[PDB]
Amino acid sequence: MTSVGVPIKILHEAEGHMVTLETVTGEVYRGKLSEAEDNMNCQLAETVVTFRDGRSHQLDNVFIRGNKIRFMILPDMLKNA
Amino acid sequence: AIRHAIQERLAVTLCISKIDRLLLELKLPPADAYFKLRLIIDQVNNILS
Amino acid sequence: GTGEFYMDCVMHDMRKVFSEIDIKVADPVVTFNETVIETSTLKCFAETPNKKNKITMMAEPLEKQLDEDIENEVVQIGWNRRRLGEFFQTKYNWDLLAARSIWAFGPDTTGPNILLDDTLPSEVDKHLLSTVRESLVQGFQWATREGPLCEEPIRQVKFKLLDAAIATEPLYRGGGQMIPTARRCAYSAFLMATPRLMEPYYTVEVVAPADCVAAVYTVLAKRRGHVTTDAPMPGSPMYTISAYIPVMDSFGFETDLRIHTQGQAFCMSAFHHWQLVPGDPLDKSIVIKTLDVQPTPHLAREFMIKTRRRKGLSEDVSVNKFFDDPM
Amino acid sequence: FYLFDMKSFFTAKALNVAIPGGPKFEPLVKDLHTDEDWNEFNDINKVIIRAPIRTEYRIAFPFMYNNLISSLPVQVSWYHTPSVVFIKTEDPDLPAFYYDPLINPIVLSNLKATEENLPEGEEEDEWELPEDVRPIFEDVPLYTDN
Amino acid sequence: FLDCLMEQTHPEFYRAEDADARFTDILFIEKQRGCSIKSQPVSIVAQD
RNA sequence: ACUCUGGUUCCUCUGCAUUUAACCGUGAAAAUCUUUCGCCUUUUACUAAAGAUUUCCGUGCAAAGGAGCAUACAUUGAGUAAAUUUUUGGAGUCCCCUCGAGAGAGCGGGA
Ligand SMILES: Nc1nc2c(ncn2[C@@H]2O[C@H](COP(=O)(O)OP(=O)(O)OP(=O)(O)O)[C@@H](O)[C@H]2O)c(=O)[nH]1
Repeated sequence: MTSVGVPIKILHEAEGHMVTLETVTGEVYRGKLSEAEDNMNCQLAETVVTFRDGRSHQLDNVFIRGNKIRFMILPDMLKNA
Repeated sequence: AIRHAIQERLAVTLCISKIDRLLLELKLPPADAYFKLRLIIDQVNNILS
Repeated sequence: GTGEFYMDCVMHDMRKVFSEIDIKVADPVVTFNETVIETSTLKCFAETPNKKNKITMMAEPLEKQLDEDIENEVVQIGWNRRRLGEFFQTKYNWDLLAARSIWAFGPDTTGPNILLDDTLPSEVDKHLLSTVRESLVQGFQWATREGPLCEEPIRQVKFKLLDAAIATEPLYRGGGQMIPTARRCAYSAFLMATPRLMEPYYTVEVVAPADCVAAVYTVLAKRRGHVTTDAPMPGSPMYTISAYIPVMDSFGFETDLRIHTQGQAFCMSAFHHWQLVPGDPLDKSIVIKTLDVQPTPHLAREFMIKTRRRKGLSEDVSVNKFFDDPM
Repeated sequence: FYLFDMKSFFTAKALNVAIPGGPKFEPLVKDLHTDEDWNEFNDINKVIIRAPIRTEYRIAFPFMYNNLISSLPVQVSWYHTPSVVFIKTEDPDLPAFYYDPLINPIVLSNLKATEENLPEGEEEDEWELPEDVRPIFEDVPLYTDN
Repeated sequence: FLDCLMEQTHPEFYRAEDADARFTDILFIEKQRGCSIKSQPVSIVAQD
């Protein structure tokens, strides 16, 4: 690929693993990042959604638009990458 | 190798290798070098099918 | 070992890596297999040492592909009633009333020989026959591994069983009496069926163009090999030849070919067929002397006699004792 | 070179056998003529000589054929090199890349041609390559007189 | 071909200009014969 | 923004060229010790092979210093310079209910 910035490269290395991301509406999604994009659209699988009141539900697949993601907690091994 | 890999139920992929032999040794032009590569792929698919 | 280069490398590691001692190496040799080429012209009976039981078997030569299928495990004996019956009719358009009978392969569960029960059910009940069945199968398996001409494995023989004399004895008769008796039955069945040796064969792939084709045919003709492929290898100046050659003759072949070609050719060898050694192992008119060439009929007899001598057996076959006086 | 390089002559020396047209040496172990006793292993009633296992095979393989290979410094020749098929061209006016008639034609008559999943016409034919995208060496000639 | 995967991941991996390094042909019989004679495994991290 | 240096060539010094499958040498000598064949009214000088060691004709790279020929400041090791949906050109403010002195929060409601 073209030289996209290091945070986007680390996001694609995060595809193997579990990531936890919060959306601008406040819901926290934990799941296994199956595809990511350079606009940081995220596809999660085996997802658990946690609502802002602390309720939770399972979701088989979730697509989140990249500009609606606030942050992602990435796994630690990516610090080595 | 292909046949035994199928029987194992491996997943089979092809890599055509020492392509340089076409230009340097055989000196096939560009067009005939494509046909030689095409025939190799056909041979393997003939085994697979 | 596979062929030539495997045994060189194995023996290199033996000398250099692992053993580091003064080993003597015999000249290389193939294991043979023993096969029938006819249906047994008699049904051959064997009576147990106690005379209370009688077994009768005939040997037949196996359906031509089926030993590859068994040794590959395209068919497996655990599939016995439904799936094994279906396999034999669908592939072979076959015996299927008798294919349901089969219940055993020998000399092991992947061995290239089959035992059938062909007793018509009026003669003995299936429970009594089921009691002896496990005993007879061990007898048939023993006979196919060790037994006949030169004590090489039997291959490509189908045995049929058809006898009923079984008595009130079951503990005493079942182990001791029946199982040695089933082996003599299989031998006498096998020995009536006109027996032959099989040797194993290589397939060869060779690449060099104008002069080397003629050299390939020459070197094969010296070593009983025969050719059938003549390919003008597409987009290459080489021709590709393929040939069958018998492993017992192959040992020089790679070095002979590269010398006579001057390295222009190279050949690799792979194995897949068993084929029948020319001649008759039992022909007493052939006398073998090691100082001289022993070409077409003598080949089977030499291979048997020298194999017996190597094993250390008696020089000529038991067959008068295995048929015995009654048969 | 196959039975005639370096390693074959080294092995030939250690084995104490000649190669036709190669060098010969003093025996490396002078005892071996004294050992000869014929009967017990060697007996030849037992073994099936289909062809004479004579010199060249003992030099090519060593360890499959030779006794005593632990005092003897047998060495292993390079097995094979894939034959270079360069055909010299004698007409200097030919193109540098050309289909030499000694090269067999690229055809196998029975061979089923693989399915090519090319893109289907109607939308995909409109697709166009940007006007400055160009083969990497477009105007460099495929070959020169060098 | 595996020597190329070695050369990319390693940097220190010397390949001669004359002859193949054949890193996965570790045995000395394989060095001398130069055919590969036994399998050998590699494990490497590599990018798509 | 900082110290850092002219190219090229040549000489001489210093270091390393043991993980040998293999090779400082795509070439190829001689000697010593130990051991095994053949010449000999004696010893050397020898024949032709092995193992252990040296000598000799060469060798590679790096670094350092110097000396000569034609002459130029940049530049190495250390580091700069795009308002129309997914970021870098506002879907933002205000006005009620809740907890609380206080100021924030509730997929809160609304203009
Ligand atoms: N001309 C040409 N020769 C190549 C090329 N790649 C490898 N070879 C040659 O082919 C020979 C074998 O290469 P290897 O890597 O040992 O091939 P290999 O298949 O791994 O050997 P094995 O696995 O034991 O069969 C060597 O002489 C290589 O120089 C190539 O790209 N061009």
